[PDB]
Amino acid sequence: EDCDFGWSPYDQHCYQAFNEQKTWDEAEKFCRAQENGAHLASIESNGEADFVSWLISQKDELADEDYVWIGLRAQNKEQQCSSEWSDGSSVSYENLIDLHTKKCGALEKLTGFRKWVNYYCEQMHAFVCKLLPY
Amino acid sequence: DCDFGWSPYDQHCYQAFNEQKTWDEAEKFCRAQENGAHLASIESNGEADFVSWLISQKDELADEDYVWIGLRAQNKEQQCSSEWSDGSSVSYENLIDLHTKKCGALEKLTGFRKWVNYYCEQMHAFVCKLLP
Amino acid sequence: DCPSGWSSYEGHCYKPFNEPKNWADAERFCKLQPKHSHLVSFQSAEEADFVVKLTRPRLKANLVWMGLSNIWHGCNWQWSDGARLNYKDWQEQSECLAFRGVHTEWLNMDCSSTCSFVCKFKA
Amino acid sequence: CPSGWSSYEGHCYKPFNEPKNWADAERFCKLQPKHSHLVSFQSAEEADFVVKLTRPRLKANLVWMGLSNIWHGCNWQWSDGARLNYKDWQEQSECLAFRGVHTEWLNMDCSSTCSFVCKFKA
Repeated sequence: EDCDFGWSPYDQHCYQAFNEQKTWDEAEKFCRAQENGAHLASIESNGEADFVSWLISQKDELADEDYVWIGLRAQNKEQQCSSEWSDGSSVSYENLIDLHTKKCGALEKLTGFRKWVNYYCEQMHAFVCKLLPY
Repeated sequence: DCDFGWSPYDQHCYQAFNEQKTWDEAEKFCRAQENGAHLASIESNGEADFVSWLISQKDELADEDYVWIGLRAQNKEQQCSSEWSDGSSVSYENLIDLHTKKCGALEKLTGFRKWVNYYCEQMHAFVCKLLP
Repeated sequence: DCPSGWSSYEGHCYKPFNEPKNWADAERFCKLQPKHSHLVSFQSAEEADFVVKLTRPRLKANLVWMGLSNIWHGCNWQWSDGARLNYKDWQEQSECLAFRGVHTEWLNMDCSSTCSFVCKFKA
Repeated sequence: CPSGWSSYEGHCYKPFNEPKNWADAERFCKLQPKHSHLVSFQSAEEADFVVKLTRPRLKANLVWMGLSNIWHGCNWQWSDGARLNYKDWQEQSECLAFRGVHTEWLNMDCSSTCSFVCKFKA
């Protein structure tokens, strides 16, 4: 218990927003290396959504960031998640060769860092860690 | 029957591509071939040998040290030991400067037969397999 | 065989349309055809090549809808910390897939974007 | 903690500079007077303590921690959905180590020889 220096308490968890810009995977790895093993933040209520938005808004160094990673991650292995065409046939052939994975979740400046959006996992952005201290 | 550029073996068609791509991009490229191929699965010694030969006959691959096949770890964790030798669960871990090895490749040193796990984002030739 | 203004490939008929429409309106336009049709689906590279040969002359570099919609729903989104995903607050947007009348490669687009399209039915 | 072992948060630790492979190190820890195991890290603060402990005598030697065969149990599957009946893996196992001056983990062959630290609960 007790949030360490640099971490902010909300309910039973500790949180910190980092302006280090990292891919989704690197950000999750970095959080797991903090304290007793944090993760990218999960958001489980309206009050926690408010809190995380406020926390990002408190970070002066995050002034010009457009996206901030949180811990939403698609588990489907497909690169696009519609497995049937509108005509009812199954998807086999795909031509995704020019595109990049969009299977990571973020908060976005455009909408006040509240609504979740999906974005490109390999892009480097600020992020927020959430810890249950113990 | 196989289409031009592909080689038949036991009811499937195979092609080695020399374009170096990450495991994910290689798989995406296979899906864009023909009626939707995939990275090769290897289901027998005879298939293991044929794919080795297929690789050996691609003159463009002479400087190539790894070739992607379709083996992919499904566990979400960056390393797959969930318990310490003392029985305690892993939560904290410091994998910041380490890249994970969650994709399967064939390797020149072992004659492109034995499977080795390797770093998914490394760029290498690859082999696609389909049913025609 | 195929009606006038449509083109034949392996038992199906195809027709490009220039009128820009959003995904839902485009798919509905194909569905209102005398033979009920759908936005184009691709089952092979050779099929995609044929279709771009159709689109190239009049659709040119325009975006062209294909029959895949809301591609980010159904991804089995979960939290990295294993928390239950009960509370939800996603932005209300969806993406659909398109190609360029010149090239077969797919592109993600907001479903409310207006694009050209190609309809397809089985003869 | 007993003589030669160092205390941290209710546990006891001791570094060893004698190079061993992962399995032999783990065995050695088990065979000490108080049955111990290769060190496990439950927080960054614990990793910092251990590195303070290792730095003096182990130095920049690689030091084993208690994570072994890290690429087994990954649920390997084929991208085309074929059954993974036939197996043709290279026989190699990896285990995790840290440098005796930094807390960053490194994957090593389990048959490489490293220094190590043992740990038990007091």
